[PDB]
Parts: sequence; structure tokens; C-alpha cells
Amino acid sequence: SMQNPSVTISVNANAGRHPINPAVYGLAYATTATLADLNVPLHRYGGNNTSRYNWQLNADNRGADWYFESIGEASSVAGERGDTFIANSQAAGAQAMITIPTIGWVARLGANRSKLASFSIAKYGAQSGNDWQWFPDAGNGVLTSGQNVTGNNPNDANTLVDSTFQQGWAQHLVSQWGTAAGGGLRYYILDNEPSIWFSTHRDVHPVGPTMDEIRDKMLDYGAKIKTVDPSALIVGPEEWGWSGYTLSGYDQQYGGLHGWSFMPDRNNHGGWDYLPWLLDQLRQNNLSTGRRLLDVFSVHYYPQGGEFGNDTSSAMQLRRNRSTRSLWDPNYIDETWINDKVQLIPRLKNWVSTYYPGTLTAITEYNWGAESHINGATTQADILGIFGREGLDMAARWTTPDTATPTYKAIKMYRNYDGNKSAFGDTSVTATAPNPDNVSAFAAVRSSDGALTVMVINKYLSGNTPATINLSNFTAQAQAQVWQLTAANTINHLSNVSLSGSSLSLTLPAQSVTLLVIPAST
Ligand SMILES: OC[C@H]1O[C@@H](O)[C@H](O)[C@@H](O)[C@@H]1O
Ligand SMILES: [Zn+2]
Ligand SMILES: [Zn+2]
Ligand SMILES: [Zn+2]
Repeated sequence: SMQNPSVTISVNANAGRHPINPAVYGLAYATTATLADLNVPLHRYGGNNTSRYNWQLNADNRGADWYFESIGEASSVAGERGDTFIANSQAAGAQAMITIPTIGWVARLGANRSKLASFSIAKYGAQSGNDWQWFPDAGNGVLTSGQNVTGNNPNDANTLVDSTFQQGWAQHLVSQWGTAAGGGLRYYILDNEPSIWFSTHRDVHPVGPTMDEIRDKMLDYGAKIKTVDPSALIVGPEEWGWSGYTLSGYDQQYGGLHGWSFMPDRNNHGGWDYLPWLLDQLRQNNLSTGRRLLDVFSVHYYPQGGEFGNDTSSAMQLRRNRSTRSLWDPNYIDETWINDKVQLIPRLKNWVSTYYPGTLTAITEYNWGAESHINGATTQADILGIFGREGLDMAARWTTPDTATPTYKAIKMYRNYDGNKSAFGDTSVTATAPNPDNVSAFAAVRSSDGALTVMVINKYLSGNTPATINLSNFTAQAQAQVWQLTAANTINHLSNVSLSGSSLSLTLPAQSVTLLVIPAST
């Protein structure tokens, strides 16, 4: 009975045509089983601890996430974490992405691959937290006064390595797997969120890196890896979010300790914003040596309004319906401390085109929260539509939703909606909806099929929504197939719906993701 205002959506198979790269469907920390079942072709190995991974010991340091403990993997075979990750990805037809540390300071181990700790309680004294279950001497590096322990010796739990040390890892990967061109590892990620090393890796990097240090690191590590494999693709810098797009880690830190009135690094570099200057330095280097070191320009982005978590109150559901505007919308002011028009994807494409053309664009971490709730799933389906429409070259969600959740099934609406790996189309085309906070829509034409696939997301918290879809420039059969996800948490194959001219009409349940598969003539 309950009913929302009617909506009309116009899909025109001739407007705004461009490929959708299947790499937008990427994921982090999935399994061979879920990579195959979600039909996902990109698998990222990345995140905080990967900055500290010692490929020669097969070990890493957890940083601030786990008491700055250096911890060995079970195996002591050089590089096994990476090899295992690659085998498991390729077992499912997915391309792996491996993070190579750039930070220099990576884990070492004590006698018998025993754990080490950067903030030993016996060495630096009483602190306010410690690993009391598994390693009691490992402090959190904060004194009981709440003031950080400072002056710790970086060798307590780590060893300082350089680009020749990580080049050795690239040589190993190439020997096991072949080059990228020959079916080997295609993507090298350079580190992870380097601007905030001063916080995630305070033990070993207490001062935020300048934009110089980070440029030098991409130049250095990038050259080494490309010597070993000129066919592989380098991805970076993996910056953490809004402030990391315009301010180096040195300036972020400086600002947190001294207020925002004077940014020393920014000032030393004529008022440039960080990532645009980084892109521009890489351009100048590429123009001068003739060699491309960075191929994919990558950032992380998480909404700032409290949506990353499990708050599923009404007000938070409505905010998730709106806040994905930050990924595309030039007029949307973000409703948070950011308080500015982020329009991330156009921004990424604009920066690349202004400062380093021909570089691809990636969001290699995002998450909009509420994974186990229909609102998380409408939101995820909303995000995947936006990636394709807006022309992002790659993406990796952080991380992979549990197979029981409706969010898992949202990804599967795009990639394996019938259990036979049929997927949304791969040439984006215009679909226009009047208000995407209430209902958003995305279309594409499928190359294998000529089918027009149209995804409609009803974001409204209650009531059915009558919906009419108008096709231009597409000659369609009599009937369109219907597949649907609601809070019932199952992909349903509903009844075919009859086309009325080049229109079709239907009733959309509240908080639902609906897929129309509309085959071409004849
Ligand atoms: O917010 C979740 C994640 O984002 C980033 O800060 C890091 O890459 C991850 O290791 C972290 O846990
Ligand atoms: Zn450094
Ligand atoms: Zn400089
Ligand atoms: Zn100071």
C-alpha cells in the first residue's frame, strides 16, 4: 500500500559513451572462493602493516594497530605472503596488487623468529597500554601521563632497508611468476598512506614525510621496479583522505601541533598543493628521461560523517544515501569537517589531466559502512554505479564483505547476478535520475550481448516507488529481465516486465537494488 512520489529515468544508449574498466570492481583481502563467486578481477594486498613487511624474513610490524610488534609469518620462505596472495588471486582469474614498502624501516625478528616490540616496557618504562594477552612487555608507546614515548631506538624491532632491498623482491616475483607481459604480477603498489606515517608508524617514522621525501621515493623505488619489469604497472601514492590530497605529512603533523596558520613544506614549495605537485614532479621527470615510472594515481577515501561503522539509525541511513555525492558531484558541499566540494573522481581525473596526463586514476580503499544492513548494500551498489559512470580506472574496497551480508550481494548484482557470471555492461551510457539521494540509476550496454543493463537503486527508507524508464536510441525486445535485492537478502529473479513502446514501468520496494537486463533486437 504505502507509496512514494513517482520517478522517471531516462537512459539514452547514445549519450556519454565510454568503457567501464572491470578493475572498478576490485577488492582487498578476499579468498579464491569469493573472488570467483563475486567475479572480481582485481585483488589488493595493501594497508598499514604492508608498509612494514620484510620480504626476506616473511614478517611485518603492526604499527599503531597492534603495539608496534614485529611478528613472523609461520613460513620463513622469503616472499611467501606475496606468492600465496598471487596464487590465490590467480586461482580465481583475478589480478593481484602487491604493496612494496617504501618507508625503509621494516620488521626484523629475534632468535627463532620470536616477536620484537618497538616500545618495550622494560626499556622505556611504564606506558598506558600493552599487549597483556600475547606480549606483555610490548607497550603502546604512550606514557601513563598520556604523552608519547619519544627517543625510542628504531632497531629494537626493525631494520633499515632501501630500494635495492625491495628490488630483490621484484626480481623474486618475476622469477616465480614471469613478467607482467608474460602473465606475472601486474601491479606494484608503492607503500600506503605515507603522509600519516608519523602516526600509523610513529615508532620508526615520528616525523611526517615532506613532499620531497615522497617524490624521491616514487622516483627511486619506481625506477628500480621498472628496471626489473618494464611491463609492470606502478600504483601510488595511496594517500589517506582529504587532508592528504593537499598537504604533505610534514605539514599535516606541523598543523596538528602548531595550528593551521603557517604550512612550512607548502611554503617552501610556492603554495602548491601536495598531490598536484607530486604529479607534476613525476611529469617533469618522465619528460626529462622519457620513462614513465607511475602508471596509476591512487588515493584512499572514507566518508567523514560517521558512516564508516555500523550505525544504522535513520539519520545515518539518510546521510549514506547522500554522501556518495562526494564521489562525483561538483555542487555538493561535504557535510563534515571537510566542508568543501570533494567531487573525488572528476578531481582525480582533472589533476591527472592537468599535472601528469596519461596516468590512470584509482581509489584503492573505500568503505561506506553498515555492511550487514540493506543501507550498506544500497550504498555499495550506488558506489559501483558511480565508479563506472564517472570513468574511474580502478578501485579496491576495504575490505571484502562477509558472504552472508546484503553488501556482498550488492557487488554480485553487478558481477554475477544470475550465478552464471553474467554482469552489468562494460560501455557506460547516460541514465539520468532527478534525485539520486532518493533514487539513482546507472546504465551500460554489454559487449558480448548488446543487452542494455540498467541498475536502479531505491534509497528511500519506506513505501514503494513507481518508476518509469525511458529508452532513447536502443532497439529492444518485447520484455526486459528483472533481478532484485531487498532487505530479504536474496537475489530474486522476478517476472519479465513488458516494454510499452520504448518505456518500461515497475514498482520498486523501499531500499532495493534492481537490475533490468534489456536484450537488443531481434
Ligand atoms: O580505515 C581503515 C584502513 O584505512 C587505512 O588507514 C589503512 O590503509 C588500513 O590499514 C586501515 O585499517
Ligand atoms: Zn622517511
Ligand atoms: Zn623540494
Ligand atoms: Zn614545534
